[PDB]
Amino acid sequence: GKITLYEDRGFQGRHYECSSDHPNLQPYLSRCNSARVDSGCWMLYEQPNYSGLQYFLRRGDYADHQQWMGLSDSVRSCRLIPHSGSHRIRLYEREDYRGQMIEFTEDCSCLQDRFRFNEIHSLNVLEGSWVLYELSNYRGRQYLLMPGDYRRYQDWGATNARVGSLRRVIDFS
Repeated sequence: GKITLYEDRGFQGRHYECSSDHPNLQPYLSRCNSARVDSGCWMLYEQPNYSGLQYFLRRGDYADHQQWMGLSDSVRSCRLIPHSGSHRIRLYEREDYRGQMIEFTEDCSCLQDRFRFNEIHSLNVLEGSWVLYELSNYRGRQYLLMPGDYRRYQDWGATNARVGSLRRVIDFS
């Protein structure tokens, strides 16, 4: 579904609409302090070409950048995250799918309540897209995971293997 990005807080100022991935918003949007998603789920990125800090948004109105946990008003690309009916992910203790593993089909608000490792060193996203979070309860750095293999933490864009929670990419509506 459509995303509309606004330069000022409270859905004011210059705005820009996207209906598909946009790798470089810079010509169209100088800063981003509010957003409306008409439906579905989007990942915002601080840098062009789907790099830098990532932020998960879904259907709804976001009146300030803090409402998507944004650290600033820098948004320079955005990805439409594919819908999935079902979700399934395997999280591994070690790189290259080695060591102990835990499998989820639902959100997990605290990984260490279920798996006694502070780090995940590889993962396989079997069904659906997910957001991996550095910290428990969906906080800290965010990493979008789409269906595919992730042999080490660098494959999800992280600089270390710290994981605290993970969330299915789902539109409730």
